[PDB]
Amino acid sequence: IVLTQSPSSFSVSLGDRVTISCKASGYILNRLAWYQQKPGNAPRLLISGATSLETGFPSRFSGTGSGKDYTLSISSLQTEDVGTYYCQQYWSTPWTFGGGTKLEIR
Amino acid sequence: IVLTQSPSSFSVSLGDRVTISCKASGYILNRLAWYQQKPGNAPRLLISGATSLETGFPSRFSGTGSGKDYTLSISSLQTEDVGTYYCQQYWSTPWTFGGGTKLEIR
Amino acid sequence: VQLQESGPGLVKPSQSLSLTCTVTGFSITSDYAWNWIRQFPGKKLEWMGYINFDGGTTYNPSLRGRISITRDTSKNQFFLQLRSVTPEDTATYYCATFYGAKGTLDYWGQGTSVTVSS
Amino acid sequence: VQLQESGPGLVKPSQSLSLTCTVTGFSITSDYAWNWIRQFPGKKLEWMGYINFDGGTTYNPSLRGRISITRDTSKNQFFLQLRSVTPEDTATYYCATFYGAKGTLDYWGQGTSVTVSS
Amino acid sequence: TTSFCHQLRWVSKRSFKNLLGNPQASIAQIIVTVVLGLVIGAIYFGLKNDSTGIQNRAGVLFFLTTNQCFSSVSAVELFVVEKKLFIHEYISGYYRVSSYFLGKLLSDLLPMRMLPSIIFTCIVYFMLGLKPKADAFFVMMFTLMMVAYSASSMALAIAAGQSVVSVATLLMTICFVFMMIFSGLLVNLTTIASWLSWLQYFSIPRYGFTALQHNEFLGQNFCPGLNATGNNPCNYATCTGEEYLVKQGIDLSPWGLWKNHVALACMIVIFLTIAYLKLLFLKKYS
Amino acid sequence: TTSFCHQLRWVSKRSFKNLLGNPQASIAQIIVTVVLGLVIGAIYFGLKNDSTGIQNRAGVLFFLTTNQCFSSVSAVELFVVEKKLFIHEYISGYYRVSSYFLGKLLSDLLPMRMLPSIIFTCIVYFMLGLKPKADAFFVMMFTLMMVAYSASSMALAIAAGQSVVSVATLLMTICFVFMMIFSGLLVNLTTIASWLSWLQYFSIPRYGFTALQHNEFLGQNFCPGLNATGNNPCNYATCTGEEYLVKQGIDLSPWGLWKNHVALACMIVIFLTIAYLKLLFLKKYS
Ligand SMILES: *[C@@H]1O[C@H](CO)[C@@H](O[C@@H]2O[C@H](CO)[C@@H](O)[C@H](O)[C@H]2NC(C)=O)[C@H](O)[C@H]1NC(C)=O
Ligand SMILES: *[C@@H]1O[C@H](CO)[C@@H](O[C@@H]2O[C@H](CO)[C@@H](O)[C@H](O)[C@H]2NC(C)=O)[C@H](O)[C@H]1NC(C)=O
Repeated sequence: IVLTQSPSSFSVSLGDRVTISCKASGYILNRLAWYQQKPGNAPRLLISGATSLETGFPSRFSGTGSGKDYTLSISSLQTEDVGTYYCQQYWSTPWTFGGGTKLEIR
Repeated sequence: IVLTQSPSSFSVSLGDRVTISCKASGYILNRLAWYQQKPGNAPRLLISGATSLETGFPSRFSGTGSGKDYTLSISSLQTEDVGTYYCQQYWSTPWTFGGGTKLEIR
Repeated sequence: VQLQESGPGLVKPSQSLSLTCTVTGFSITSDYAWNWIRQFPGKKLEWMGYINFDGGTTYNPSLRGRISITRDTSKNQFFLQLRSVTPEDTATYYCATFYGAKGTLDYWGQGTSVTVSS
Repeated sequence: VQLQESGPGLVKPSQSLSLTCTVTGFSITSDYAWNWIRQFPGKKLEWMGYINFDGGTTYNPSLRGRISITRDTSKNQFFLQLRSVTPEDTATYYCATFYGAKGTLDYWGQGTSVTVSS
Repeated sequence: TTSFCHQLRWVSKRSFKNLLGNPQASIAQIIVTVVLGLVIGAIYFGLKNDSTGIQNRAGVLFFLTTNQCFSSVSAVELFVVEKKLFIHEYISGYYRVSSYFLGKLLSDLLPMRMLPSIIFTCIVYFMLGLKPKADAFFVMMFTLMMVAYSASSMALAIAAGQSVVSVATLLMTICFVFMMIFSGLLVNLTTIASWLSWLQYFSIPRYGFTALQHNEFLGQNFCPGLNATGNNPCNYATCTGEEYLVKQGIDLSPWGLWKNHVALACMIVIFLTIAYLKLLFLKKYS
Repeated sequence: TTSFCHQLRWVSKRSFKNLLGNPQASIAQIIVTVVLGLVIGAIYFGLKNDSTGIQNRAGVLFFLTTNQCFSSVSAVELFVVEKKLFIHEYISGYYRVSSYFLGKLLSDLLPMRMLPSIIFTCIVYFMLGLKPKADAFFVMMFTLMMVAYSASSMALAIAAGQSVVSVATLLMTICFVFMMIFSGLLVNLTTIASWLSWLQYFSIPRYGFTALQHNEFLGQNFCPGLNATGNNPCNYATCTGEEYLVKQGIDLSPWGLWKNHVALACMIVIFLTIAYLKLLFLKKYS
């Protein structure tokens, strides 16, 4: 199972809603975590189970989608939320991540 | 599956350790909740999974045992902990409870 | 979740009785499985049966042919009717709320005594 | 849980490299499964492999015959050794902690760059 | 003689009356599939949606498909018994070979493979309590039909042109067990190593069993009190019919149901073509 | 004549040499169980402890036991072929009947049922990667032995005293499928309704399969990263080998392993007693 995270870049201004669409190659059935890598850190877990959310996050993050389309949606995109977001299936080993999406500021 | 909660009475003084032994008829494999019925109320959940503990309790309660023997153990038996304690398997429907144990004060 | 059941306080023998547990807080078809539990006069308990969120039902096999549990989704209600009663069935009744992935009957109704009497 | 891995910052090609992720907070044989994840220079990620609590191992099948993960239970350590390296394997490496019943790699090491160079 | 139609109508009339004339092989198989349908109706009666639902629903499906497969082993008999009458009737030239083969296939195979499919579906489909939709009953009906014709087609493809029933019978039994293992139940087809996971596709009960558990798990739900859409701290739970299908490795898209049937009908046409070529190549051997 | 021992040693020498004299039925079955042991070694190679472990480990066990059961169907042959030689050799009085039966059982059944058990265990036990303990390998070894002798004992108990192999063969195949369904895999024996859940006990692969998954699941663990001792908000998870056993309905106590074997040996003695009484009652019929 290869994910396909397209596109790999966005440049959306501050305080906006932005949409990232991870596309699997098979069905992964809500086994899809979003990770939030900063510059120079390890990928911190953001969205588990493709709908929920690990505690310790501003709750502006919303994982939707099923089937094969999955989508992280950020309402009111702040300064801290620029980074690189990696979708990651965990339906079956090996746990391929995505190509990542480097957000940018307008 | 019938539980067998024996004996159905104890008279132990305040601030003590008391032991209740629920005995199943088959294996129930840590699927054994303890409920804590007051006089005149509904059975409130005390111990889930036979080891853990629902939040909102003084943490003086300790569920041990496996196989078929299960045991609620109360260290420093207070005033509030007199009542009737019903073990309850939930390994398979129907979810037979126990006969209950009416504690008493010496 | 907040449950409250209400109905008659009596029924004649060899009839049917109906109770209703109005649920506020979730939807009956949203998440959990929804459950009925009697309690004999004195101590003993007996799980009677649940209708889950998708309308399938499971009944305690001691109570075969005699219990039926129905669902009214708009008012968030679920009903028991107990047919061919007996003064044995004089018991405190409860509606209680079963989580599934925790396995334990987490929330309970406050309770209503039902006395089958001639 | 608090993880920290440490080892060499270089290895010669066609050799082996060893890293060690000292774990404080749990026991390696207590609960979770314990995991190694590389990251290519730039962006791309690649899960390498976990040894779980009972010593069984699972490796990313791209890395066949080349990775081995071992366990030292007393110091709460788990090791990778990567045999027959290549300057492709110049990558940031991570030890990360997999829950199982949540499915997601919940905790991560802070990270050490490993450069295969001649 | 007549070109094509009157001879297959007439020979199909002969062997069709011969099947009506013989109550033994017909009605013996009919009472076996009726009482066997009743026993499977009794054992699995009222399939619950508890934790024990999945391995019970996926049990009976794995029975029925595989049942149909070995219920095709009797179809080894139909071209081997009349073989001397076939070669004697071809050296005299009563018919054309395509008229013979398409005629005899109309006579025995096409009605007799219809009966245990429709009997099984109609008497076990409502005792068991599978999906109350009518089209799902139709997909199960037609699916057991196709897997019966395809296993029977393989039985003809191996069987045709031999004099001994027994060696072909053992050979068909061996290939049906080696197709039994590659159904979804008994190996988890996803985690076969790749150098022999390719031969899944040669297995007929993967097509049958995969369709019968495609149309029947797909709406379901199997953990009471657990909604399990976006399921959280149960992972590993298998609390839908989707998670059992994908975890089993089956295309949840609606084409993934019917490509089983295209693979079926493709195996029917190829296997009957192999038997057809065996008849054209052995018709003058005699 | 000689009392008891010299005649069974001598007749057992005759049929034992007859089995050594015939490489066909021996070595054909030996190469089938070797290459079949290799294929089951290849498909299931290296059984993982993932989520897909359980239905894969419980797959292969359900194969092997059931394999042994129908690998006993050839044992229908051994008392029916020599039946005319049996009645001719009894009307002349070469032997005693208990000496004949215990002799012929030493000749064919006792060595030939030992070989696919020990071959299966030795070549699939380490490809698959079952439990590394030596005694568990011994329990699997002896378990496949006993279920082979018991299914073969039922094949003798039904088979002995008939002239036609085929009707007893179909009858044995029908009773082996009706015992197949009542193994642990295909129905969940706990949730049968009580008025026919009693007949679990007539099934031989429940004894075999229950032992083979008693000694092999019991220490295991099947959800990676989930310790699952006192498991919390996964319920419904089946993340041990215990939970699969109890959820399957098998006595986790160590007596529950061996009562399968006592039930086995009891079925051996009863079934061979039935065949013995058939020989004493049909010996003068002739
Ligand atoms: C399981 O719960 C989910 C919510 O997490 C329900 O899904 C939504 O339910 C609302 C109202 O109940 C609908 O308006 C949405 O269309 C539903 N969304 C989806 C994707 O289904 C769902 O109804 C529950 N399951 C069942 C069987 O009722
Ligand atoms: C699973 O975790 C449990 C603890 O919840 C471990 O069980 C206990 O472990 C302690 C020390 O780790 C021992 O002193 C006890 O004797 C253990 N008790 C039991 C009943 O096992 C257990 O070791 C963990 N599982 C594994 C496979 O290691």
